[PDB]
Amino acid sequence: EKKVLLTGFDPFGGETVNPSWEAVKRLNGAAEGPASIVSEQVPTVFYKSLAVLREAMKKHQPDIIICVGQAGGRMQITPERVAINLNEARIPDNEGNQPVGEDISQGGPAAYWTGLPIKRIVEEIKKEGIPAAVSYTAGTFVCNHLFYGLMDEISRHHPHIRGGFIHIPYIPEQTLQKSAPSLSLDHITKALKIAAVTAAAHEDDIE
Amino acid sequence: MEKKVLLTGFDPFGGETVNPSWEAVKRLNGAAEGPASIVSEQVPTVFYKSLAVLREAMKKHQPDIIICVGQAGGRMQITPERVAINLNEARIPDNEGNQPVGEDISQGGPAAYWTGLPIKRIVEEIKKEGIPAAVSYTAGTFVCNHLFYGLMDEISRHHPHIRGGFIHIPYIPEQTLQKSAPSLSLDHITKALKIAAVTAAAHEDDIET
Amino acid sequence: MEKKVLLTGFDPFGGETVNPSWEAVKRLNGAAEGPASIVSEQVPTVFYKSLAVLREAMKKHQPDIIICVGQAGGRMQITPERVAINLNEARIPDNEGNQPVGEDISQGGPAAYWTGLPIKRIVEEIKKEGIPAAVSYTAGTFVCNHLFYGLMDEISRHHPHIRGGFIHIPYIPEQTLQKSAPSLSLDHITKALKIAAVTAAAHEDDI
Amino acid sequence: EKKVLLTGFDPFGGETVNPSWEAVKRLNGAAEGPASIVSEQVPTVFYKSLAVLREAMKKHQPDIIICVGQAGGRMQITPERVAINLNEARIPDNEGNQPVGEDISQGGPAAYWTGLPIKRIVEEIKKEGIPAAVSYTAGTFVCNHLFYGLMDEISRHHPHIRGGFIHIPYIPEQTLQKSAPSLSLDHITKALKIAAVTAAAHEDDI
Repeated sequence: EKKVLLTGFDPFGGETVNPSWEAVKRLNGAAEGPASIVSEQVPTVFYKSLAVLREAMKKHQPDIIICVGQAGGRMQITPERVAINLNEARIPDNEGNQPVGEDISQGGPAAYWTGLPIKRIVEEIKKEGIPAAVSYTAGTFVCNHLFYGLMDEISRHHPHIRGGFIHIPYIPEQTLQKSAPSLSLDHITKALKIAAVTAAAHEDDIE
Repeated sequence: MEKKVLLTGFDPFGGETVNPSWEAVKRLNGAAEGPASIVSEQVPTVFYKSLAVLREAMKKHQPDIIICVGQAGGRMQITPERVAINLNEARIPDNEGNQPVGEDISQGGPAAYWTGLPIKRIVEEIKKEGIPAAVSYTAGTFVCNHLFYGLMDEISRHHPHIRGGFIHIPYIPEQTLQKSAPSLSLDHITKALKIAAVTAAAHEDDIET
Repeated sequence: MEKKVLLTGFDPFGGETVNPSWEAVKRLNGAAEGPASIVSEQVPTVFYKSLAVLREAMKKHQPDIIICVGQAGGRMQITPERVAINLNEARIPDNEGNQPVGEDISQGGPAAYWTGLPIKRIVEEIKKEGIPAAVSYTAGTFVCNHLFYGLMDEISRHHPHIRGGFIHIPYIPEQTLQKSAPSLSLDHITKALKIAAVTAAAHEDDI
Repeated sequence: EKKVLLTGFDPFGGETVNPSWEAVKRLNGAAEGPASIVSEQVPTVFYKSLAVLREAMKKHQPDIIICVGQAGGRMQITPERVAINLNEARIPDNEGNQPVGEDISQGGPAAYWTGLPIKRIVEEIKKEGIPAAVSYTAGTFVCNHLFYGLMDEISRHHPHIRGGFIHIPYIPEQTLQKSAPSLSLDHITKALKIAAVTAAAHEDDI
């Protein structure tokens, strides 16, 4: 049986909801097949987000970690292939930090690849009738920061963990004033559950 | 005052296997909410025949309100239509091979008909339930606009007391697995159409927002 | 033979410093191209007043063909308009503070007027020159659609011999430096408008 | 005087024109300020593209290398910040190669950063009225392959050379049958020349 830690962020910008936390909160305590899921919220703040993730890692001793974030504008569930060593914020984080041209780990690699079997995950989500695709950029805001920090912590200190990041679209209630694509919270939650079960079931990806 | 609301959705088209406009309205057949009593009928995705089928459904049900529904793939909101235009301009053929170009729907009829539904109220009530919606000012020139214009022409000429109009819906997620595109779940689309029926049943007059 | 073609473009609108619809049509003022003799006049971005200025330009030039031009930011092609609708629905005010909502342009006038230009021919002749173009079925509900409906209404009621219509153009690149959006160069837009004027002067009939 | 080598791609399937090559060809032999420019064409083929680039580098001994490719759908000139070590092709290249899940360099790093002052380049192009922005993904097709292979060569053999990649949008004549954003070939060419001059004038970014 594998313990899967999912994280979601609190609302950022002028938002009042973040579908990443709303979806992962629903899966706290869920178990299916080889997966047992636990969820933790991470603040949308550079540096502090990584400290909170490390605390959740110590609390839960997970085998698999899937950090989730919102990518407004996207139309599919998108597991991320690669995290980059760069904080480049177009807007400030929830405490006002707005780093530009900053390394996340000084002397760390330019990038880290995901440790999750994302092609299998994309296919299992599509099998269930929900759109999904691999993404090759997680941005340069707090989501990519958390993804790079997670892979760095895994590489250096906990290599047994299979970890990675999945971005999700807006939910419909976030698109009432400006037209934008969304996926329902029910579908996003289902996709994240499929991701957790798939990662727990397979260490190895397909081609 | 109870109002009978006729909803229509289209039969299967475009290489698709599911026409979501029908999947959604079929769920509402026989539904009763607020002052709305809803009945649903399927219309073929065929120029000319679609309007004959609509007229037959109108005769069968004697509706007070009519809301014809079709799919506008690519849109990201539920979009009640403001205006129907007197033109069939098909870039691909319909289910029976008809591909009209530059054709009037009603020869000598008006260039356009405005909707008879309180669409600004419908957009606001859908958004109050957390579902995106907006007024659209073009229903295209394919069978959806054809049905809308035909519906308004039949109301104007033969049953002016009927309040009718058209609403387009986006793709549902299952239609966007091979080529990315925006969608809304069938559950949210069905709920939005139910809201539109109840809103039109409850209010003859639109708001001015 | 010769056909007098009146082209219009709009005056500056806030936030902008030059309106490209005018910048392009002004370049064609006095041009003799094929059977077209082109003259250009500027119209204010104001409900009601725009139509009065158009009427004066019609009296002044006695045109045979009238093409009003406006900008539809976000579009990716030159787009001649098929239909004008009898509605002013403004999400922001015009240049003189008018923000009509749910208002008829002509009380008792038809719900719509079709264009009088050979727009399919125009689209094909523009594409023949390597410039993107397509027919549009909505001119919006702001001042552009307003001027289009008013032009067709004035033609129908008072000068039925005139062939009139409306063409929207995209942003120019210089308008897309702070927020990404499609554009076409001022040179390509000017060339497309010249082709439209020549095409309309050479053909009353559409393909 | 800095020798700047620009590359553009050969004709690709469906197109009869590769605008990255049409634009850089115009600049072959151009001299402006501190830049002396030369251009070379590379085939849209995995592995062979890198061989042609290495030969061009041997011939010209450039100080600066800017490889250019087309990213249909974008609406700005986009210098790339990062190349990744992966060939993942959804369509075949011009010689039928369709690599899936393959490293570009076995044992090379997951990514390389660009060596060009791309923020300066973006700003100088916008000063001339042309849209531009930094991109953080060059894709996983032949363009990213050429970019990663370039950075691996620089690391490898000539660390002083400053190199990178810039994607350009479609030109209007490629958007007649299916609508899409574009920039004129003259504006793309001017932007690429600004990039070359900016890179030659400045080793450091802003």
